[PDB]
Amino acid sequence: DLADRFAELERRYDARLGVYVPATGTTAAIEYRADERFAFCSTFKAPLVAAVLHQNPLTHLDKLITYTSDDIRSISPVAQQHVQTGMTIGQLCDAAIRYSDGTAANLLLADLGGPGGGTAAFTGYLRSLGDTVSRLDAEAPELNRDPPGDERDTTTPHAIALVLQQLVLGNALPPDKRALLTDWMARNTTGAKRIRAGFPADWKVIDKTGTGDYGRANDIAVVWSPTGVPYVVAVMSDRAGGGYDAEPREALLAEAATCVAGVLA
Repeated sequence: DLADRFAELERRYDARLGVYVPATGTTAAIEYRADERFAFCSTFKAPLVAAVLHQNPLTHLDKLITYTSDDIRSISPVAQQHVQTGMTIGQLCDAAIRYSDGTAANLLLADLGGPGGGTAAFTGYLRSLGDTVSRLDAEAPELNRDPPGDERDTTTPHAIALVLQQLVLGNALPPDKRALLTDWMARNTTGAKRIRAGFPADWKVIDKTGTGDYGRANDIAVVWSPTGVPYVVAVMSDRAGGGYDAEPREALLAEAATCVAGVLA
């Protein structure tokens, strides 16, 4: 009856909702529109940081990147304050994850190198983790703005969940680089009203949000039960029926997470 409750959420919030929680040794996968495409929005920033960590030695985190005011695009709570000084790769990773900083993301994409300002290389990184579905095609902010139906800049709840599973719980990264990525997601400042809000306080939650036009609101998380049992949770939503100006509904994400927690308890 989990499906009926996710469907009732779609009607309550006038939204399309996508959910995936991978199977574990004791629980079945939870899936709802898990194979439908949704815009990444900022959720891509979490595997982006993984890609940067993966392709360089740790000493690369201290390499300083300089940029100008013309480089500052989209939401940039952090980068604007370090134009004069530049920011290291490590600081950029911190900003991209914990504050969803779009200029930081663009600079990290450029750091991956190659055509499309790093987007082809980013998609290549996802392929190395077995994700054949997702693709990133534009940088911030254009990537939040593709029309419904465009496959560009999309993933599926299923695909992004399996990526996050390998990065945080699996062996995609060595322990030291894995801990840095985990720690930035643990100290995220943007997801209090989403997956975190849907889980009781005694469950640990690390996450990365995404927000966009056409009422787009996403959150991808790893959670741990009060006795330390981990699950990966991907929730994505949009409201295409309202057109470009449709409002994202964070509450819908929090309610879907509560339905999930009830099944995981």
